[PDB]
Amino acid sequence: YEHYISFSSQLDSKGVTNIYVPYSRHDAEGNYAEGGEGRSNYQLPILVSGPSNVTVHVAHDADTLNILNYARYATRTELYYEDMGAEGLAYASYPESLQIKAGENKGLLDLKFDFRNIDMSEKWVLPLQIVDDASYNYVAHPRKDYAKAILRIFPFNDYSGDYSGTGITNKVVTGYDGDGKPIETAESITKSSIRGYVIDEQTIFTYAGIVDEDYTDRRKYKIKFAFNGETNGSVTISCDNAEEIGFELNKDVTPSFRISSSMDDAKPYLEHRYVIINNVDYYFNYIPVEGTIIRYHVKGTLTLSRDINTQIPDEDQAIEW
Amino acid sequence: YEHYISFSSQLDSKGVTNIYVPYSRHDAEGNYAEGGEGRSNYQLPILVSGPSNVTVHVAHDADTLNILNYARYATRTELYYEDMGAEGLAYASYPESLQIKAGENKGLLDLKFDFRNIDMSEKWVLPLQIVDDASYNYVAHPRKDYAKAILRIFPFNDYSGDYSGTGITNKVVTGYDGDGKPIETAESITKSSIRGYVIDEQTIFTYAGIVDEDYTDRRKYKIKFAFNGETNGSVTISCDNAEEIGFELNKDVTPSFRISSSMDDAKPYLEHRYVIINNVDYYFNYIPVEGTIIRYHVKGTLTLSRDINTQIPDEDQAIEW
Amino acid sequence: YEHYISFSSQLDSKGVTNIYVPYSRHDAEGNYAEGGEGRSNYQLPILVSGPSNVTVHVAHDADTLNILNYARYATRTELYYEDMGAEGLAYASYPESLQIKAGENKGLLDLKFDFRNIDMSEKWVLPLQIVDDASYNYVAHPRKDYAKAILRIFPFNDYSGDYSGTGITNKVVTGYDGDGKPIETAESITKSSIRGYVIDEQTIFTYAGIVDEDYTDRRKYKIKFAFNGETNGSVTISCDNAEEIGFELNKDVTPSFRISSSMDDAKPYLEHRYVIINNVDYYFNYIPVEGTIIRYHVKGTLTLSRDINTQIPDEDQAIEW
Amino acid sequence: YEHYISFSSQLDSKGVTNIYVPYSRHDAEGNYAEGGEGRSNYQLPILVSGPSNVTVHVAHDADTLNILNYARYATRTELYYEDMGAEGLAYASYPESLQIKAGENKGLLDLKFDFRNIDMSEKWVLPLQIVDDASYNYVAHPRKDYAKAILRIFPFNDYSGDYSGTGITNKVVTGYDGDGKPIETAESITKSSIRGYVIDEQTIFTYAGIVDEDYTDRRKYKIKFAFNGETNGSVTISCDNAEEIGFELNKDVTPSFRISSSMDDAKPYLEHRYVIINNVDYYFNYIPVEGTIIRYHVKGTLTLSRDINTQIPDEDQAIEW
Ligand SMILES: [Cl-]
Ligand SMILES: [Cl-]
Ligand SMILES: [Cl-]
Ligand SMILES: [Cl-]
Repeated sequence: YEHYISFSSQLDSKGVTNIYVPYSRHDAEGNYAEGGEGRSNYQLPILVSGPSNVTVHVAHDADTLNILNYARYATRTELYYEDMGAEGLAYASYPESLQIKAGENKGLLDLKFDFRNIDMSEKWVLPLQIVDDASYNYVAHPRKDYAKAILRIFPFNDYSGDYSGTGITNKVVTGYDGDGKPIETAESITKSSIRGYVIDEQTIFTYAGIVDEDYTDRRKYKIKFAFNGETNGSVTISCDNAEEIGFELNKDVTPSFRISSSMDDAKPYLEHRYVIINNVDYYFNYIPVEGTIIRYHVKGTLTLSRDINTQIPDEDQAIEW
Repeated sequence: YEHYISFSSQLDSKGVTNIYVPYSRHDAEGNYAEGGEGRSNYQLPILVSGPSNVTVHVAHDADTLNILNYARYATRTELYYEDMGAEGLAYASYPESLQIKAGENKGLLDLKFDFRNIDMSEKWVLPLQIVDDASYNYVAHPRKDYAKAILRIFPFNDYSGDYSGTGITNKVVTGYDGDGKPIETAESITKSSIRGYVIDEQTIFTYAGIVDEDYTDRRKYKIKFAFNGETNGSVTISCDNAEEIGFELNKDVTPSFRISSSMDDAKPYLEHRYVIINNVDYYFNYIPVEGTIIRYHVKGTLTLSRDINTQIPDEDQAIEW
Repeated sequence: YEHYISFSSQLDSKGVTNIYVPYSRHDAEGNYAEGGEGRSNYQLPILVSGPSNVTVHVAHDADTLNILNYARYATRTELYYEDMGAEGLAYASYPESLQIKAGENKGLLDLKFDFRNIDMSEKWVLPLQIVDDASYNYVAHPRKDYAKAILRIFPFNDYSGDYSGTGITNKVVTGYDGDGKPIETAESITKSSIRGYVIDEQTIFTYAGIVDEDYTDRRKYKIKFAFNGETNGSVTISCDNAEEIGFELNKDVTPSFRISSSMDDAKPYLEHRYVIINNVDYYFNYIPVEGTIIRYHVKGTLTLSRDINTQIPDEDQAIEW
Repeated sequence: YEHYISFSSQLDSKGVTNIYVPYSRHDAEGNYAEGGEGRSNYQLPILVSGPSNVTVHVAHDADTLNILNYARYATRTELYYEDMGAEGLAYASYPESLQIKAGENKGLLDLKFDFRNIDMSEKWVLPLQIVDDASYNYVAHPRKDYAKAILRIFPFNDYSGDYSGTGITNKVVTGYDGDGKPIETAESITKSSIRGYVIDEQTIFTYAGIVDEDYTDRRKYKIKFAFNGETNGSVTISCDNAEEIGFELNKDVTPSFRISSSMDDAKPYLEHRYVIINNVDYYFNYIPVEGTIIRYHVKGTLTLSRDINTQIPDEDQAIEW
C-alpha cells in the first residue's frame, strides 16, 4: 500500500476550500487580540463520530496540494496554489495534536497567522490532513476528501473581497488626436468580478484591468489601493512597477471611497455593507508577447458588498462570505 | 477504529427526513386509538436483504444529530435540531429491538408519541441508528446514510402544514397621521411559504410576519391560531408575549376559517383539501438589535392545501405530504 | 453478514430496467422460431472483466424486487411489480449457469418466454442476480446495482408501445339534452402518453381514458384493441367488464388503423414507423369511491411511432426503444 | 476474485479520454523531433500519492476496451473503438515500467507514435492500466476509473479537428430539368459539427455530407481534402471510391483555404486561429439499403477554429482543445 497511482483523472476539479481570516484579530473596542497588526487566527472545526477522550493528529499535506496543482494547471506552474505550510514559512502555525473531550463530537484546531507583508499574488493555500495510525484510538474518514483540507486563505480588511466590476470600463488606447488626447475604443471589456486582495489594514491590490488570478504574468500587473480614512476619504492608487507597464494615473480628479449600510428586505437582521470607490481612472500597457503592447484605459466605480448577519455579535464571524 | 475524524466536510447538507405524524391517533369514527388527545404513533419501515429470523437492534443516535447540527449551523445553537430522544424526555418511545419474520424483507418499528404541550419552536428531531455487532445475525448497511434516520417529526392536526403566504402582505408602519391612523409602506415583503405548527387539535402557531424557523430569535415571535369550529368558524389570534413585541390585533373584523374540497383534473381519486383563513390582521414589533424597532402590519388570507389520495382509506395515511 | 439492514432509504428510486421482447419470435419469412405464437426469447448480456473459462451462476432475486416494491409503493400492493420468476409460473425460463469462453468479456444469458395469455395489468418483472460463492472463479460486481437485474418485461407486437395521447380528448358527460344526446364538458384532460399493452399478435389493451398503470383500480378499466388486418383495416374496441364500468361504444363510425413509414432527415438509415388509429370513440364510468360516478367520453386518434435503425437487419433487434 | 461479473450496467457511458497528439513532432524551426513525418509522442501524466522511489507498471488493457465497446455499441461492431495497442500494430509504443523520483507526485509516461498511413475511419483507441501486484511498493487507485486510461488518439495537423458545419448545406437531388441541371430540395440538413481527420501533414478527410462516425457504413463515404499551400492556396477534393458512391465535383470553381488569426476580447493572450475552406461543392450517393439511392449536393464553407493560449510557448502544447 502507502502509494495510490492514477492517470490524470483526479476529483481535483474540486478540493480547495476558501477560508476568510481577518488580517488583524481584534476585540469590539478595536485593540489587537493576536499580538498586533497582521496577526490573526482561525478556529478550524474537526468532527468526530462515536465515550472516551480522542487525540487527533493533524499534519501538513504538501502531497495532496501537489496532485491538485498538477491536475488543475499541469505545466503552468505560475498558476499553482502556493504551499503556505512549507518548511521555513512563518505565515501559519497550528498544533500537530488536538484533544477532543469524552462526549464531544467537535474540536477546534486553532490556526495562528502572521500575514505581515504577505504577497497575495501567490495563491497561498494551507494543506492539512488527519493523520492515520494503528496506535491512535481513531480512523481518518474513509472519504479521503473529508480527512483532508486544502485551505485557500484569504486575509480580509474592511476593503477587501470580490468587488463588482460592473461600473468599471476597459477601453483600448488606439492613438492620439491633434491635441495629444487619447483615441479610445468605443466598446468596453467588462470584468464582472474584481478581486481586491489584502496588503495591510488600509491597503488592497487588484490586478490591472482585465488581468486576473489565472494570468501566468499576474505579478507584473498589481495596482495598489490605499484608503486614506476609515469609512470615507481619498484613495491613493499606485503601481510599484509603474515604468515597466507604462502605468499612468489621470491627474484631473482624485479617487475616493465611502462605506455605507442597508438592511435586507427579507431578513431585517441582515446588513448589506458597501465599499464604494469612485473615480478610478488609470492607464497601463498589457504585454501578451514581447513587441505586442495593448494600452488599456481602466475607469469607473468599484463596489464591494459584504453581508453581515447580526445574529452573530463577533462582527469578524458575522460575515456571510 | 470506533471514531471517524473529518474536517467540516460532511454530506450533512442532506440527512434530515421529514415525518408527518397525526397529533392524535384515532379511528374513522374519531375515537382515540393511542390513549387520547396528543397521543399518537408512527410505523417506521426497516428493510432487510437476504432464510432465517432477524432481530434488528435500534438505538438513539445523538452523535449523528450533533455532527449534523455543527455542520449545518456551526455556532448558531439557537437554530439546532433538538434531540427528541434525549434522556428524560417523554415525547417519544420505541422498541430497542425488532423481529423480522423468516421470509420477510421488511419490519415496522412502532414509534409511540406524546405530543401534549410540545413546543414546536424547538426543531424536534428523533435521531436513530441500526446497531451493529458481531453477535447479531446481520450488518447495518455499509452506506451509513441508510443505517441512520434523523427524523424531523411534525405532528399534524386538521389545520397545520406549510400554508401559502401569497395572500399575506407585510408592510412597515412608518408613522401616524393626524387621525392617529398608521402610515404604512406601499411595498410588501411576501413570504411564499408560512409554516403552521401544531399546539393541540384546534390550535397552531406561525411565527410573526416574516420571522421563520431560521431566525435565532424565533421564540419571541409566536402567533397562536385557535380554530373555533371543525370545518368553519372564527379564529382566535393571540400572542402569549404580546406586551414584549407590541402585538396588536385589528379589532374591526374577526378572522374566520373554512375547510373545502376539490377533485384533481388528472387524478380524479386525488382530493385537494383547503384550509382558508380570512381577515388575518395584526401588528407587531420586530427587534433585530436593541434600540431598533421595525413595526410590521401583517394582513390577508392564509391558504393551506393538502392532497388526499383516496386509494388509501386510512385518511391519516392517505395524505401526500 | 448475510443481511443488510436499512431505514426506507434505498436507491430504489432507480432499479427497474425496461426490456422489450417480441411477443412471438420469428424469422424474416415470418415463421415461428421459438415454438409458436407467444413463444419468444431474449439474449441478456453478462459482462466479465479479466485468461481461463468462467462459469457464471445466475439466480431468481425476489428479495431485491420486494425491497424495491416496498421502497417505491409501500402499502399500495396493487401497484407492486409482480414477480414473473416466482415458483410455478411458466412465463419465463433461463439457465441457472452460463459459460464464458477463455478470452471473452461477454456471455449471453438466453431467457425463454411464453407470453400466451399474459395479463399485462400485472407489472410483470423478472428479478435476477449474479450468485456469489467462495467455490466460484469470480466475484459479483461490488456495486450490487451492477450484479442485479430487475427486468420489466414488455412483449411487443406490431401495435404496442407508448402511443401519443395528443389526439385523444377526455371529456366528462354532465347530463343529457332534450334529444337524449350527452352534454359534455368543453375542456379536456389530455394524457400525453398512452401505453398499449400486448394481449396477443393482433390485440393490445389500453387503460380506459385517464386511467394508467399507477391506478390501484387499473384492472377494472381495460379497453381491448383488436387489429383486423396486418398494415390497415378496422379495429374492434371492446371491454370484458363493459356492464360494470358502463362501457359504450359510439356506433356512428367504426375505428380503423393504418401502418405507415417515413425516413429521418438527419439519419436517412433511420425509419419512423407509425401506427395510426382513427375514430376511437367510447364512453365509460370511472368510480373513484363507491357512489361517485364520473362518466368520461374518450375520443380521437392514437399515434404510435417506432424508430427502426436499418443498420441492424434483424428488424426485431433494429428497434430504437 | 480476478473476475468481476455484471449485467449490461457499466459506467461505460463515460470512459474514453480524447488525446490530441501532433501528427508530426517538430521544433519551433519546423525540423522533425521524433524521426520524421508522422512520427510523434505524447507525455502522459501518472499521479502518485505519499518518501521512497516508486516503479509504476503499466500494461495494455484490451479487457476494459472490450467491456466499453459491448456496453456502448452491443452488436454494432462496425462502430467499436479499435484497439491501437493490439499485438503486431506499430502505431504506438510505451514503456511497461515508469520510475517516479522519491519526493515527486507525478511521472510522465512517454507514448511514441507512428501515424504513417493510419486510417482514422477506425476509431483508434489506446487502452492502458496501472498494473497491481503484491511485489510492487504501490496500489492502483481503488476507483478503477482512475487506474485506467482509454485514450481516443487524435493526430492533428494544421487543418484538422471539428469544423463548424454551419456554412455547409446538404440538399437532395430530386431530378434533372430540360437543360440537364439538377433539381434540388429547397430545405437543407445542417451538420453543426464536421470532424476533419488527419491523413498526413497536408491532408485530412471528412465523411461525405451527413455521414459521420456513428454510421456503420462510414468507410464507404471518405472525402479527402488536400491543402496545396501552408497558410493559403487551393484544396484538392477527392474520393478514392468515387465510382461506387457516384462522387462528382462541381468543376465551375476550385475550392481554396486560408488560415487567419484573431485575439480574444476577454483574454488578450488567447489567439483564435481559423482555417476557412471556401467553395466546397460536390455530389455523392448515400445508399442506406441496396436499391435506395439518395443523391446529396454538399456545398459551402468549412470553418475550423483553434484556440492557442500563448502562455505556453510550445505551440503544439499551447492548444486549448
Ligand atoms: Cl505564525
Ligand atoms: Cl411516549
Ligand atoms: Cl418458458
Ligand atoms: Cl511506434
